[PDB]
Amino acid sequence: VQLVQSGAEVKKPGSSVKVSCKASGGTFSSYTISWVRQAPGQGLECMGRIIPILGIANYAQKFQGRVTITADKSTSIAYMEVSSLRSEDTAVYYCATEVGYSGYGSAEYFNHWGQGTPVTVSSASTKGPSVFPLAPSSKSTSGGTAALGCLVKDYFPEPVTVSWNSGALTSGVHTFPAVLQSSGLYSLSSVVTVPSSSLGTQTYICNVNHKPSNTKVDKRVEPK
Amino acid sequence: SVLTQPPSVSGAPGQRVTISCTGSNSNIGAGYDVHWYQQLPGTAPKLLIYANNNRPSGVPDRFSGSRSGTSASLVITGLQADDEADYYCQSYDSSLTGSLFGGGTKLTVLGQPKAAPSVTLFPPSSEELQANKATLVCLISDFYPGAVTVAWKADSSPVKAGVETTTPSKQSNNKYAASSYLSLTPEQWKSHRSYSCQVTHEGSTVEKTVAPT
Amino acid sequence: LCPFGEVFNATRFASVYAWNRKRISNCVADYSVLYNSASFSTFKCYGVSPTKLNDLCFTNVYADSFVIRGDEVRQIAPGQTGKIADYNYKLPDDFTGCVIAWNSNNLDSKVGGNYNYLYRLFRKSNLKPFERDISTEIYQAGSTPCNGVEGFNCYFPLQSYGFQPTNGVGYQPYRVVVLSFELLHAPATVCGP
Repeated sequence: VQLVQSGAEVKKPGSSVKVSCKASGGTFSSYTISWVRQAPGQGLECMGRIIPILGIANYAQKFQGRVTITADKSTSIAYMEVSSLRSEDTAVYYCATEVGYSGYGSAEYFNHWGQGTPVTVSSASTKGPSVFPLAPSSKSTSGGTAALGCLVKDYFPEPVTVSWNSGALTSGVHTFPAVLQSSGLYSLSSVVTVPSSSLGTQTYICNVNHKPSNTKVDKRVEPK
Repeated sequence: SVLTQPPSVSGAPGQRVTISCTGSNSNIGAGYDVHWYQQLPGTAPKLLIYANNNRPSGVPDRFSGSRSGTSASLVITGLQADDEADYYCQSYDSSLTGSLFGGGTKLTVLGQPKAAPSVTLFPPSSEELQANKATLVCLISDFYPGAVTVAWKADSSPVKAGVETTTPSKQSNNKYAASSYLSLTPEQWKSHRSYSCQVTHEGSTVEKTVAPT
Repeated sequence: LCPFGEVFNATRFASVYAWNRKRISNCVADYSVLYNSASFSTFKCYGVSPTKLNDLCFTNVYADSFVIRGDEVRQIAPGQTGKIADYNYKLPDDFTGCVIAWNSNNLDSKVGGNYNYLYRLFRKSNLKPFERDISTEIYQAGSTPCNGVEGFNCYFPLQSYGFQPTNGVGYQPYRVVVLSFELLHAPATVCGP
């Protein structure tokens, strides 16, 4: 998309985080830089602005000392930082270029938006997933078609991936979005739909990679 | 003050659709213009309309804007399925001394094949029970519309604690998928003779049941 | 009851190049409580009776607030020229309304400077009455290409006021409010006491 921000970020309560923004479709030229925040399932809120050429920063009242935005015209990059992170400040933070015009009711509009960098604040230290097999009950699923899967459990942070049989198995493979638990750890399930005749013959292994925890797990799913 | 938007509006393919953006005298009440953005789920917002009656090259011809007093309207004449998204309006507020957004509106194009859910239930594996943990898994897929309710029952009795369900999210085929997890202790799993997951969707209610045996 | 005080006793004011306007309708504007303060050094009205200020009905009443230097308040009047009047805020020759200003050095000035307040220094044409220009585009002076980057004859249209407690009253910050009255063919939303 239109400006390139940093990668995802996961932080503990009380930490501070700094994010970056670079330009696509432009060269930061005469564009004011804004920061807008989208809480989970919530509307957009603009917290800050930076004038690259003049190096003058204006922040919204809901902004406190906590948010501080700077920008280098030479480097072509723009930055923002937050301190004293808490549960509240979990969102996709956007950097966007403001545009102005001359007119009677002039109001700035954002023509270019970054990719979004989602910052998550949790007390959950990184943990590996527990992958248990979901044995197929050939008679309790479709006639002649079985449903077997894997249960990734208790993993933080969220990035995780599941491929069946080293990626050779794709049909019937439907992975489900992980859920967030009262503990703060994630858990998902990936099931596949296969013929019952191949249950005793074909071998089935889900391949899970939890890149944050650097954990790879292979588990065979055999019938009971 | 703030800008107010319909939380949700539904439209049929080909119909006109009118999304509102009303503000007090602090923002839209003065000359301050309104600006509209289209934002697909998971994508960064993109400018849709600036100055209300102007759209950047790349915004199709059916999007328009109008103003009359302290209100503002985004119109989609020939509604298409490519319009399912969030829509926010943006203007300036004098009391805020800054730009201001609206609540947003989700536009659901009501032109899709209604589909019944595919519920699949899994009992706690024997490997997990050794970990002093028991988890039931209720997979729901290929159901439209996306709104669904999940009720668990042990021995036909309603559940109370320990239930967590995900939010229906569209799949690759434009239908929706959701997951429900009943976390139990090993003693509770084997104590009850049958645990059941029940999923109601547009009157149709589907049930699956597992047993410790 | 008309809430005029909120714009006068506001925490933060806008920049002159991007002034803030607030409509004030459906209220009863008792201007007698506005003359209370002696703090408004420059209070001038244009086109209104001296006594009927509180005894008049107006369809609409707008407010326009911003911050400029003390010597530029003379430019907040019909038929004026200069950097503020041609490039930032222009009243019409037939203006109907008052103009209030007051010293805010005690608030809008920082040890070292408060450069957050800006003014437009370059513009090709003059601003039409009540037209706002917030274009942060490089100003081309003559025929030198800018490529969206500063250079010869290519300058950023905005510039910053350097407000410091140590500056002279002519260069100190002043907070301006331009109450502009409107009489339209419609029931008056704003009527005085």
